[PDB]
Amino acid sequence: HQCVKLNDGHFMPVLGFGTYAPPEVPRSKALEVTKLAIEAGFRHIDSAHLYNNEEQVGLAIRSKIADGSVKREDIFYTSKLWSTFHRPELVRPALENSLKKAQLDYVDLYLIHSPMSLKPGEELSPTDENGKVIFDIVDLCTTWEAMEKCKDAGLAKSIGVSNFNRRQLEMILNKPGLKYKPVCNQVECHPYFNRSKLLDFCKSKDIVLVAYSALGSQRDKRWVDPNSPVLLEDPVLCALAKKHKRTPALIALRYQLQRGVVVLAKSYNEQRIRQNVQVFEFQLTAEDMKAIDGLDRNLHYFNSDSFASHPNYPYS
Ligand SMILES: NC(=O)c1ccc[n+]([C@@H]2O[C@H](COP(=O)([O-])OP(=O)(O)OC[C@H]3O[C@@H](n4cnc5c(N)ncnc54)[C@H](OP(=O)(O)O)[C@@H]3O)[C@@H](O)[C@H]2O)c1
Ligand SMILES: CCc1cccc(NC(=O)c2cc3cccc(O)c3oc2=N)c1
Repeated sequence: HQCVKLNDGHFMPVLGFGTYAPPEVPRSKALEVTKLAIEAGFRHIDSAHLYNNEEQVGLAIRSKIADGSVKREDIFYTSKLWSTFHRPELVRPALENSLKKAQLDYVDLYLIHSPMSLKPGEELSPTDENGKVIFDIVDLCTTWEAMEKCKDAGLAKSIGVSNFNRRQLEMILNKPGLKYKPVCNQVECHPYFNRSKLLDFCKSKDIVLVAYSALGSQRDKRWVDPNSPVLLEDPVLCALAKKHKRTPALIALRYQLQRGVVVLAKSYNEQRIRQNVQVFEFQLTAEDMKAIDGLDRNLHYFNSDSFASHPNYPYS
Protein backbone atom coordinates (compact mmCIF):
# COMPACT_ATOMS: atom_id res chain seq x y z
CA HIS A 1 0.00 0.00 0.00
CA GLN A 2 2.81 2.37 0.90
CA CYS A 3 4.04 5.20 -1.32
CA VAL A 4 6.93 7.64 -1.03
CA LYS A 5 6.56 11.32 -1.90
CA LEU A 6 8.65 12.50 -4.82
CA ASN A 7 10.42 15.83 -4.89
CA ASP A 8 7.99 17.00 -7.59
CA GLY A 9 5.13 16.13 -5.25
CA HIS A 10 3.94 12.98 -7.01
CA PHE A 11 3.87 9.66 -5.18
CA MET A 12 5.69 6.47 -6.15
CA PRO A 13 4.57 3.11 -4.71
CA VAL A 14 7.58 1.62 -2.96
CA LEU A 15 7.17 -1.89 -4.40
CA GLY A 16 7.39 -2.17 -8.18
CA PHE A 17 6.88 -5.03 -10.66
CA GLY A 18 9.76 -5.58 -13.07
CA THR A 19 8.61 -6.63 -16.55
CA TYR A 20 11.82 -7.47 -18.41
CA ALA A 21 11.99 -10.99 -19.89
CA PRO A 22 14.58 -12.32 -22.41
CA PRO A 23 13.68 -12.47 -26.12
CA GLU A 24 12.99 -16.18 -25.71
CA VAL A 25 9.93 -15.66 -23.50
CA PRO A 26 6.89 -15.13 -25.75
CA ARG A 27 5.54 -11.60 -25.72
CA SER A 28 2.09 -12.81 -24.63
CA LYS A 29 3.60 -13.62 -21.21
CA ALA A 30 4.15 -9.91 -20.51
CA LEU A 31 0.39 -9.40 -20.74
CA GLU A 32 -0.51 -12.28 -18.48
CA VAL A 33 1.95 -11.72 -15.63
CA THR A 34 1.37 -7.97 -15.59
CA LYS A 35 -2.34 -8.57 -15.01
CA LEU A 36 -1.32 -11.08 -12.34
CA ALA A 37 0.96 -8.49 -10.77
CA ILE A 38 -1.88 -5.98 -10.64
CA GLU A 39 -4.26 -8.58 -9.26
CA ALA A 40 -1.68 -9.45 -6.60
CA GLY A 41 -1.31 -5.86 -5.44
CA PHE A 42 1.50 -4.23 -7.35
CA ARG A 43 0.74 -0.69 -8.43
CA HIS A 44 4.19 0.28 -9.74
CA ILE A 45 5.12 -1.24 -13.11
CA ASP A 46 8.58 -0.96 -14.62
CA SER A 47 9.15 -1.20 -18.34
CA ALA A 48 11.22 0.33 -21.15
CA HIS A 49 11.52 0.70 -24.91
CA LEU A 50 14.41 -1.78 -24.70
CA TYR A 51 12.28 -4.51 -23.14
CA ASN A 52 10.11 -4.93 -26.32
CA ASN A 53 7.00 -5.39 -24.22
CA GLU A 54 5.31 -2.00 -23.84
CA GLU A 55 2.36 -3.08 -25.99
CA GLN A 56 1.65 -6.09 -23.78
CA VAL A 57 2.28 -4.31 -20.45
CA GLY A 58 0.12 -1.37 -21.44
CA LEU A 59 -2.56 -3.77 -22.59
CA ALA A 60 -2.54 -5.44 -19.15
CA ILE A 61 -2.83 -2.05 -17.43
CA ARG A 62 -5.73 -0.99 -19.72
CA SER A 63 -7.41 -4.35 -19.10
CA LYS A 64 -7.31 -3.92 -15.30
CA ILE A 65 -8.60 -0.36 -15.59
CA ALA A 66 -11.39 -1.52 -17.95
CA ASP A 67 -12.49 -4.51 -15.90
CA GLY A 68 -12.85 -2.04 -12.98
CA SER A 69 -10.00 -3.40 -10.84
CA VAL A 70 -8.10 -0.10 -10.56
CA LYS A 71 -8.10 3.36 -12.11
CA ARG A 72 -5.31 4.88 -14.17
CA GLU A 73 -4.44 6.95 -11.11
CA ASP A 74 -3.75 3.81 -9.06
CA ILE A 75 -1.01 2.64 -11.46
CA PHE A 76 2.49 4.09 -11.52
CA TYR A 77 3.95 3.17 -14.93
CA THR A 78 7.59 3.70 -15.83
CA SER A 79 9.18 3.73 -19.27
CA LYS A 80 12.74 4.47 -20.20
CA LEU A 81 14.35 6.50 -22.95
CA TRP A 82 16.83 4.21 -24.70
CA SER A 83 20.37 5.43 -25.36
CA THR A 84 20.04 5.62 -29.16
CA PHE A 85 17.61 8.45 -28.38
CA HIS A 86 19.77 10.81 -26.30
CA ARG A 87 19.95 13.60 -28.89
CA PRO A 88 17.31 16.07 -27.59
CA GLU A 89 15.21 16.18 -30.75
CA LEU A 90 14.80 12.41 -30.38
CA VAL A 91 13.57 12.46 -26.76
CA ARG A 92 9.94 13.50 -27.13
CA PRO A 93 9.20 11.27 -30.17
CA ALA A 94 10.61 8.24 -28.33
CA LEU A 95 8.28 8.97 -25.43
CA GLU A 96 5.35 9.42 -27.82
CA ASN A 97 6.17 6.11 -29.46
CA SER A 98 6.29 4.35 -26.11
CA LEU A 99 2.92 5.90 -25.31
CA LYS A 100 1.49 4.88 -28.68
CA LYS A 101 2.73 1.36 -28.07
CA ALA A 102 1.37 1.17 -24.54
CA GLN A 103 -1.91 2.94 -25.44
CA LEU A 104 -1.67 5.31 -22.44
CA ASP A 105 -1.81 9.09 -22.50
CA TYR A 106 1.15 9.57 -20.12
CA VAL A 107 3.70 7.68 -18.11
CA ASP A 108 3.98 8.42 -14.41
CA LEU A 109 7.79 8.12 -14.74
CA TYR A 110 10.17 8.60 -17.67
CA LEU A 111 13.82 7.69 -17.12
CA ILE A 112 17.00 8.20 -19.03
CA HIS A 113 17.71 4.48 -19.25
CA SER A 114 21.53 4.73 -19.21
CA PRO A 115 24.09 7.59 -19.28
CA MET A 116 26.15 6.04 -22.09
CA SER A 117 24.80 7.46 -25.35
CA LEU A 118 24.63 5.36 -28.53
CA LYS A 119 24.63 6.16 -32.23
CA PRO A 120 21.15 7.31 -33.32
CA GLY A 121 19.46 5.01 -35.81
CA GLU A 122 16.57 2.66 -36.24
CA GLU A 123 18.67 -0.09 -34.64
CA LEU A 124 18.71 -0.47 -30.86
CA SER A 125 22.36 -1.51 -30.45
CA PRO A 126 24.20 -0.19 -33.52
CA THR A 127 27.28 -2.27 -34.35
CA ASP A 128 30.01 -1.57 -36.92
CA GLU A 129 31.52 -4.17 -39.24
CA ASN A 130 33.51 -5.89 -36.49
CA GLY A 131 30.44 -6.17 -34.25
CA LYS A 132 31.53 -3.37 -31.92
CA VAL A 133 28.84 -1.01 -30.65
CA ILE A 134 29.02 2.54 -31.99
CA PHE A 135 28.88 5.23 -29.30
CA ASP A 136 27.57 8.78 -29.55
CA ILE A 137 28.83 11.86 -27.74
CA VAL A 138 25.88 13.71 -26.24
CA ASP A 139 25.78 16.28 -23.42
CA LEU A 140 23.23 14.63 -21.13
CA CYS A 141 22.15 18.02 -19.82
CA THR A 142 20.50 18.60 -23.19
CA THR A 143 18.79 15.23 -22.87
CA TRP A 144 17.55 16.40 -19.50
CA GLU A 145 16.11 19.58 -21.00
CA ALA A 146 14.15 17.54 -23.53
CA MET A 147 12.94 15.36 -20.63
CA GLU A 148 11.76 18.48 -18.76
CA LYS A 149 9.86 19.46 -21.90
CA CYS A 150 8.08 16.10 -21.76
CA LYS A 151 7.13 16.83 -18.14
CA ASP A 152 5.62 20.22 -19.08
CA ALA A 153 3.71 18.59 -21.94
CA GLY A 154 2.02 16.20 -19.48
CA LEU A 155 3.51 13.21 -21.31
CA ALA A 156 5.43 12.22 -18.15
CA LYS A 157 4.23 13.06 -14.64
CA SER A 158 7.73 12.70 -13.18
CA ILE A 159 11.15 12.35 -14.77
CA GLY A 160 14.30 10.70 -13.52
CA VAL A 161 17.43 8.82 -14.49
CA SER A 162 18.84 5.33 -14.27
CA ASN A 163 22.37 3.89 -13.95
CA PHE A 164 23.82 7.31 -13.13
CA ASN A 165 26.68 7.77 -10.69
CA ARG A 166 27.34 10.62 -8.25
CA ARG A 167 29.09 12.70 -10.93
CA GLN A 168 26.30 12.39 -13.52
CA LEU A 169 23.66 13.10 -10.88
CA GLU A 170 25.26 16.37 -9.81
CA MET A 171 25.93 17.36 -13.44
CA ILE A 172 22.15 17.25 -13.81
CA LEU A 173 21.61 18.97 -10.46
CA ASN A 174 24.00 21.86 -11.21
CA LYS A 175 22.23 22.52 -14.51
CA PRO A 176 21.61 26.20 -15.39
CA GLY A 177 17.91 26.88 -15.60
CA LEU A 178 17.16 23.44 -14.17
CA LYS A 179 13.39 23.25 -14.03
CA TYR A 180 13.03 19.80 -12.44
CA LYS A 181 15.22 17.58 -10.33
CA PRO A 182 15.20 13.86 -11.15
CA VAL A 183 12.68 12.34 -8.78
CA CYS A 184 14.69 9.15 -8.76
CA ASN A 185 17.77 7.22 -9.77
CA GLN A 186 17.18 3.57 -10.70
CA VAL A 187 20.30 1.44 -10.23
CA GLU A 188 21.28 -2.12 -9.36
CA CYS A 189 20.95 -2.64 -5.61
CA HIS A 190 20.77 -5.71 -3.38
CA PRO A 191 22.62 -7.16 -0.37
CA TYR A 192 25.82 -7.81 -2.39
CA PHE A 193 25.84 -4.20 -3.74
CA ASN A 194 23.97 -1.97 -1.36
CA ARG A 195 24.90 1.47 -2.70
CA SER A 196 24.94 2.83 0.85
CA LYS A 197 26.98 5.89 -0.15
CA LEU A 198 25.02 6.54 -3.37
CA LEU A 199 21.83 6.08 -1.33
CA ASP A 200 22.98 8.51 1.34
CA PHE A 201 23.79 11.05 -1.37
CA CYS A 202 20.33 10.63 -2.83
CA LYS A 203 18.61 11.00 0.53
CA SER A 204 20.55 14.23 0.88
CA LYS A 205 19.32 15.45 -2.51
CA ASP A 206 15.70 14.19 -2.16
CA ILE A 207 16.25 11.72 -5.05
CA VAL A 208 14.66 8.30 -4.50
CA LEU A 209 16.97 5.35 -5.04
CA VAL A 210 15.20 2.57 -6.98
CA ALA A 211 16.70 -0.89 -6.72
CA TYR A 212 16.71 -3.29 -9.64
CA SER A 213 18.11 -6.81 -9.83
CA ALA A 214 17.24 -6.63 -6.13
CA LEU A 215 16.64 -10.39 -6.18
CA GLY A 216 19.92 -10.97 -7.94
CA SER A 217 19.43 -10.58 -11.68
CA GLN A 218 17.66 -13.19 -13.85
CA ARG A 219 21.28 -14.28 -14.57
CA ASP A 220 21.17 -14.18 -18.36
CA LYS A 221 24.08 -15.98 -20.01
CA ARG A 222 24.67 -13.03 -22.23
CA TRP A 223 25.13 -10.61 -19.45
CA VAL A 224 25.89 -12.39 -16.24
CA ASP A 225 28.81 -14.58 -15.33
CA PRO A 226 27.24 -17.85 -14.10
CA ASN A 227 30.07 -18.39 -11.63
CA SER A 228 28.91 -15.35 -9.69
CA PRO A 229 27.19 -15.95 -6.33
CA VAL A 230 23.45 -16.64 -6.47
CA LEU A 231 21.93 -14.02 -4.15
CA LEU A 232 18.91 -16.14 -3.21
CA GLU A 233 21.20 -19.01 -2.11
CA ASP A 234 23.04 -16.78 0.37
CA PRO A 235 23.38 -18.44 3.82
CA VAL A 236 22.37 -15.32 5.73
CA LEU A 237 19.25 -14.68 3.64
CA CYS A 238 18.31 -18.35 3.93
CA ALA A 239 18.83 -18.15 7.70
CA LEU A 240 16.71 -15.01 8.06
CA ALA A 241 14.04 -16.51 5.78
CA LYS A 242 13.70 -19.60 7.96
CA LYS A 243 13.73 -17.36 11.06
CA HIS A 244 10.82 -15.19 9.91
CA LYS A 245 9.14 -18.08 8.01
CA ARG A 246 9.43 -16.08 4.78
CA THR A 247 11.68 -16.60 1.75
CA PRO A 248 15.13 -15.22 0.84
CA ALA A 249 13.54 -13.01 -1.83
CA LEU A 250 11.14 -11.56 0.76
CA ILE A 251 14.15 -10.84 3.01
CA ALA A 252 15.95 -9.04 0.17
CA LEU A 253 12.95 -6.88 -0.75
CA ARG A 254 12.17 -6.02 2.88
CA TYR A 255 15.84 -5.13 3.37
CA GLN A 256 15.51 -2.45 0.70
CA LEU A 257 12.19 -1.20 2.04
CA GLN A 258 13.53 -0.57 5.53
CA ARG A 259 16.60 1.37 4.34
CA GLY A 260 14.39 3.74 2.34
CA VAL A 261 14.86 2.18 -1.10
CA VAL A 262 12.05 1.67 -3.62
CA VAL A 263 12.55 -1.88 -4.87
CA LEU A 264 11.64 -3.72 -8.08
CA ALA A 265 10.84 -7.43 -8.25
CA LYS A 266 10.65 -9.29 -11.54
CA SER A 267 8.71 -12.52 -11.59
CA TYR A 268 6.90 -14.29 -14.43
CA ASN A 269 5.70 -17.02 -12.06
CA GLU A 270 2.19 -16.54 -10.64
CA GLN A 271 3.00 -17.92 -7.18
CA ARG A 272 6.13 -15.80 -6.79
CA ILE A 273 4.28 -12.74 -8.11
CA ARG A 274 1.69 -13.18 -5.32
CA GLN A 275 4.39 -14.01 -2.75
CA ASN A 276 6.46 -10.88 -3.41
CA VAL A 277 3.69 -8.55 -2.16
CA GLN A 278 3.94 -10.11 1.30
CA VAL A 279 6.96 -7.85 1.81
CA PHE A 280 4.56 -5.54 3.66
CA GLU A 281 3.55 -8.27 6.09
CA PHE A 282 6.63 -8.48 8.34
CA GLN A 283 9.69 -6.55 9.52
CA LEU A 284 13.37 -7.29 9.99
CA THR A 285 15.09 -6.37 13.24
CA ALA A 286 17.83 -3.75 13.33
CA GLU A 287 20.17 -6.72 13.85
CA ASP A 288 18.76 -8.48 10.79
CA MET A 289 19.42 -5.23 8.93
CA LYS A 290 23.00 -5.24 10.25
CA ALA A 291 23.59 -8.85 9.17
CA ILE A 292 22.33 -8.14 5.64
CA ASP A 293 24.35 -4.91 5.52
CA GLY A 294 27.30 -7.18 6.23
CA LEU A 295 26.83 -9.04 2.96
CA ASP A 296 27.95 -6.07 0.83
CA ARG A 297 30.58 -7.20 -1.71
CA ASN A 298 30.34 -4.24 -4.17
CA LEU A 299 29.27 -6.89 -6.71
CA HIS A 300 27.83 -6.07 -10.13
CA TYR A 301 25.81 -8.83 -11.76
CA PHE A 302 25.51 -6.93 -15.04
CA ASN A 303 28.94 -7.35 -16.59
CA SER A 304 29.55 -4.30 -18.79
CA ASP A 305 33.20 -4.13 -19.80
CA SER A 306 32.84 -3.90 -23.58
CA PHE A 307 31.66 -0.35 -22.82
CA ALA A 308 34.41 0.71 -20.38
CA SER A 309 35.70 3.04 -23.10
CA HIS A 310 32.53 5.09 -22.95
CA PRO A 311 33.00 8.67 -21.65
CA ASN A 312 29.74 8.33 -19.70
CA TYR A 313 30.39 4.77 -18.47
CA PRO A 314 28.65 4.92 -15.07
CA TYR A 315 31.02 3.33 -12.53
CA SER A 316 34.37 4.10 -14.17
N1 LIG B 1 17.50 0.32 -15.20
C1 LIG B 1 18.13 -0.77 -15.65
O1 LIG B 1 19.12 -0.70 -16.35
C2 LIG B 1 17.59 -2.13 -15.31
C3 LIG B 1 18.40 -3.26 -15.47
C4 LIG B 1 17.86 -4.50 -15.14
C5 LIG B 1 16.54 -4.59 -14.70
N2 LIG B 1 15.76 -3.49 -14.58
C6 LIG B 1 14.37 -3.59 -14.11
O2 LIG B 1 14.40 -4.28 -12.87
C7 LIG B 1 13.47 -5.37 -12.93
C8 LIG B 1 13.82 -6.51 -11.99
O3 LIG B 1 15.20 -6.85 -12.02
P1 LIG B 1 15.70 -8.18 -12.75
O4 LIG B 1 15.07 -8.45 -14.08
O5 LIG B 1 17.21 -8.16 -12.67
O6 LIG B 1 15.12 -9.37 -11.83
P2 LIG B 1 15.06 -9.47 -10.24
O7 LIG B 1 13.95 -8.62 -9.64
O8 LIG B 1 16.46 -9.48 -9.64
O9 LIG B 1 14.52 -10.99 -10.21
C9 LIG B 1 15.41 -12.03 -10.63
C10 LIG B 1 14.74 -13.40 -10.67
O10 LIG B 1 14.29 -13.77 -9.36
C11 LIG B 1 13.19 -14.69 -9.50
N3 LIG B 1 12.20 -14.45 -8.42
C12 LIG B 1 11.24 -13.50 -8.42
N4 LIG B 1 10.50 -13.54 -7.28
C13 LIG B 1 10.98 -14.58 -6.55
C14 LIG B 1 10.67 -15.20 -5.24
N5 LIG B 1 9.66 -14.73 -4.48
N6 LIG B 1 11.42 -16.26 -4.84
C15 LIG B 1 12.42 -16.75 -5.60
N7 LIG B 1 12.76 -16.24 -6.80
C16 LIG B 1 12.09 -15.18 -7.31
C17 LIG B 1 12.54 -14.39 -10.82
O11 LIG B 1 12.33 -15.59 -11.56
P3 LIG B 1 10.82 -16.02 -11.94
O12 LIG B 1 10.40 -15.10 -13.06
O13 LIG B 1 10.98 -17.45 -12.37
O14 LIG B 1 10.08 -15.82 -10.64
C18 LIG B 1 13.50 -13.46 -11.55
O15 LIG B 1 13.77 -13.92 -12.86
C19 LIG B 1 13.48 -5.77 -14.40
O16 LIG B 1 12.39 -6.65 -14.73
C20 LIG B 1 13.47 -4.39 -15.05
O17 LIG B 1 12.13 -3.86 -14.98
C21 LIG B 1 16.28 -2.27 -14.87
C1 LIG C 1 24.66 3.80 -24.01
C2 LIG C 1 23.83 2.53 -24.00
C3 LIG C 1 24.42 1.38 -23.24
C4 LIG C 1 25.76 1.04 -23.37
C5 LIG C 1 26.24 -0.05 -22.66
C6 LIG C 1 25.40 -0.77 -21.82
C7 LIG C 1 24.06 -0.43 -21.71
N1 LIG C 1 23.22 -1.13 -20.89
C8 LIG C 1 22.45 -2.12 -21.34
O1 LIG C 1 22.75 -2.76 -22.35
C9 LIG C 1 21.17 -2.45 -20.61
C10 LIG C 1 20.72 -3.76 -20.53
C11 LIG C 1 19.53 -4.05 -19.86
C12 LIG C 1 19.10 -5.37 -19.78
C13 LIG C 1 17.92 -5.70 -19.13
C14 LIG C 1 17.17 -4.70 -18.53
C15 LIG C 1 17.58 -3.38 -18.61
O2 LIG C 1 16.81 -2.41 -18.03
C16 LIG C 1 18.77 -3.04 -19.27
O3 LIG C 1 19.19 -1.72 -19.33
C17 LIG C 1 20.36 -1.38 -19.98
N2 LIG C 1 20.77 -0.09 -20.06
C18 LIG C 1 23.57 0.64 -22.42
